[PDB]
Amino acid sequence: LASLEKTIEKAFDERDGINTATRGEVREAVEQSLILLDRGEVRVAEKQADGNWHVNQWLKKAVLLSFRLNPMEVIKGGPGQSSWWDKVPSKFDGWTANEFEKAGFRAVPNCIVRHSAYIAPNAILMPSFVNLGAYVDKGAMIDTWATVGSCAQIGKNVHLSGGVGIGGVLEPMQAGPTIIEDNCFIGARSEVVEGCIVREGSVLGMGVFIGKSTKIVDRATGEVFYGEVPPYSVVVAGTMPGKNVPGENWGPSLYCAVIVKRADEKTRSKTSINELLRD
Amino acid sequence: LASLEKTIEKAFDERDGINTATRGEVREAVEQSLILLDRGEVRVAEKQADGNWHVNQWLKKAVLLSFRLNPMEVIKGGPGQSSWWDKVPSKFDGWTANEFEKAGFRAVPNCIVRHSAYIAPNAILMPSFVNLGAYVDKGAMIDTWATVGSCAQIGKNVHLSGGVGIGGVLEPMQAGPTIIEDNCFIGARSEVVEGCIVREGSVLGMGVFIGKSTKIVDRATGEVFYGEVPPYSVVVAGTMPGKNVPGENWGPSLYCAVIVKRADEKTRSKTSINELLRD
Amino acid sequence: LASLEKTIEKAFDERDGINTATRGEVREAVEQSLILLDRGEVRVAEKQADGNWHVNQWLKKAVLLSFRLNPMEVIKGGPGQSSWWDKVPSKFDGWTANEFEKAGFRAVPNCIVRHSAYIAPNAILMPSFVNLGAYVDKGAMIDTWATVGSCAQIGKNVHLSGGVGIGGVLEPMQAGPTIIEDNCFIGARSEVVEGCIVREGSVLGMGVFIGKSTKIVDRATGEVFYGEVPPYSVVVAGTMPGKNVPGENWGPSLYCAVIVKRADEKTRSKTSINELLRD
Repeated sequence: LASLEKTIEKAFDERDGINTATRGEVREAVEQSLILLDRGEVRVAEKQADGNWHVNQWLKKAVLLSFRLNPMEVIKGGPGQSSWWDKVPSKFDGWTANEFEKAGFRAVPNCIVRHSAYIAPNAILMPSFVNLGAYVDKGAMIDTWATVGSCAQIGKNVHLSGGVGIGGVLEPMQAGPTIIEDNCFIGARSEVVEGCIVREGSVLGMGVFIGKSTKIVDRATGEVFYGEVPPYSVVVAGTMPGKNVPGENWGPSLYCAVIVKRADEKTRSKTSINELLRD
Repeated sequence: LASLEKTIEKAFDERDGINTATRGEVREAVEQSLILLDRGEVRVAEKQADGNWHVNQWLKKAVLLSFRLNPMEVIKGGPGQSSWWDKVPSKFDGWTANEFEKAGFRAVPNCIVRHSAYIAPNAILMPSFVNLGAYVDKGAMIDTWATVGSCAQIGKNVHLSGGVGIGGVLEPMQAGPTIIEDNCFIGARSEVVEGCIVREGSVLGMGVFIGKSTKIVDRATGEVFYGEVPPYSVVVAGTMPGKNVPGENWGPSLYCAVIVKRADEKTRSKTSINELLRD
Repeated sequence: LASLEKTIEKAFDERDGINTATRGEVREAVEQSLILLDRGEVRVAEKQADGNWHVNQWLKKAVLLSFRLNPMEVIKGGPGQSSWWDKVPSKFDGWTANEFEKAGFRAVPNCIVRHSAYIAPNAILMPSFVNLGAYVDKGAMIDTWATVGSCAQIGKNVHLSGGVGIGGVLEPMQAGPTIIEDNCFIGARSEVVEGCIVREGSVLGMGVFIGKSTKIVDRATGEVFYGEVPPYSVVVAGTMPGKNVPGENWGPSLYCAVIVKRADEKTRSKTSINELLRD
């Protein structure tokens, strides 16, 4: 909403005089904004026709203001009646059956979700962590000890396997968040970080580690590129040869991600994940 | 027990009329069955003389019925008196010192174990997750942020190192669970999934990722195979060369597991893990 | 303090008659010692001029005595009012705002820290695990599902990325703990274990797995070594070629860590992590 956006933009440029004691329109707009984020009714980044993802910067600014509005406090519920110390509440703070019923996702103990992360109906949260401003769309599977970092956009039917980490991107304002598009399968122990994008229907194997510094290599040609996995890619862990050692015909090889197949919606629908990864 | 098995088989074929309101013999048999699973008095898969693992399908059917019998509910105990939302209780629900004394394992906060997973005496659960129907045998070490997936069979004295994930296998009925046999050491960040089997006394290094699609390669010959690590194997992360790039003598290499040594009970008893992995 | 050290040394050699019922000077000295560890006023290992790390063995002995002094007990606070079963209390046991205020670190639910681990001001604990006797120095970032193992020494401004595990070293007495020196960046999914040392200002990429058995390889020469990353190293995941298969010119390659750059304080200050890892 246009009024909220206006209040947040002005407030953020005046943020040095926003603090735990602030009330009025600024506290209300920031509060409302994070509520809208929590319900997925607005999102940090959205895909345009043009097929690219655009940042809604005012939403990152709302999140940043909430740090100023909200105090560090003792947060009960640790082992032996002990406590934590932080300034971000659980998404599930005060939730009863009414709220869980309405949201329609599964939240397995002891998963952690911070307020302002949207979890869509039919998502399954195994013990895992979903950070501020994230958007986890319908039917997503967030497996054990996975992580959905700040502002991260996780598509419909995405499977984040055990120990998969999707890196957070809050600051800078302009910086696009990490994006896993609709219907990707991401194998166990993989990491995608730093505003990298995995396009729709891709299949990553285990131990695929993509950040802004990772060579993503075309199997056919050796073409090296960064930051983006094309649609319907099959990507596995591998290496590229390095310089040979003085006077010898061999050297160490270095990690890269390897695109082993550039497939198809049709093919993805006709071919199992394991078939894709095997032959 | 034979009566329980009979009640469960009939109930499972009639499962569409089993729900949270079901009581009588069906609720009792399912309940008893999961209790027997929780105590390790029965198990999802067992090793036969013949040396292979056989699925007790009725036990998978009991677990699947329990989803129908048990409601989604608000589960207290999250941060700031917040709650979770799921239909599987903690193994430790209502446990006092009597139950922990009898079971004889160590449960470090904030590990999570779902009811129907057997944890044997002298096991150590660091913060970790053990899923339904798992069987964790005597003296097993389940290190921090490890995962023991549904129905997984973990042998005596097995060491699952930090961040090691053992994949769950519930459906299909016939599908064998992931099996780590007696006295295996599994190095940090490794994953074994999808009904793959690591045979007795094997030593896996760090980042060894075995699923049904992973090439497990014999170091001596290049022989490629799938799904099973032989007894007393020493297995490390590696690669195999791919196709060379157009007109060149080189190409990218792809991840595989590499069997670097096919050893011995004697040798495993005489040789340290690090010695095995080093030379 | 010299008196404490004396009481602990004598007690440890008499440890077979120390138990949950022990009181007097032995209970008090062990208690005080772990309190000093918890506050970082003493540490398990310290860097000498001479530039090497020396073990304070009496502190490892205090920790080991505390196992004898402290009983297994039911520890409340699990899901659905369920409990854990262990003999080590949370660092945060009984902590109010006074204690968190004084310590000055951030403790995000649901991180776990055992009593006797020092967390310095301005550290940030995401959901993670810090074990006994660890020393986490000022401004350290402990990301989600990271692990700081027993006695581990983590330097000032160190960034342990998602899923990074730093291995614990309690016994043997003489064994030096795992050490990450000041200003290291450790990329996601990496593991450093077993008393290995990463020297000051080093940058490890994702999936760098260093233990006592891991070949750490010099990119320029192929020089293979173990246990120590030199200062201002840039280290990435890679491989070294193995024996070729019978009669062929090729074979499988095996995992190693690769030092790709031996840099500089100046260079580290002038060059971003991603620049260092990229070119």
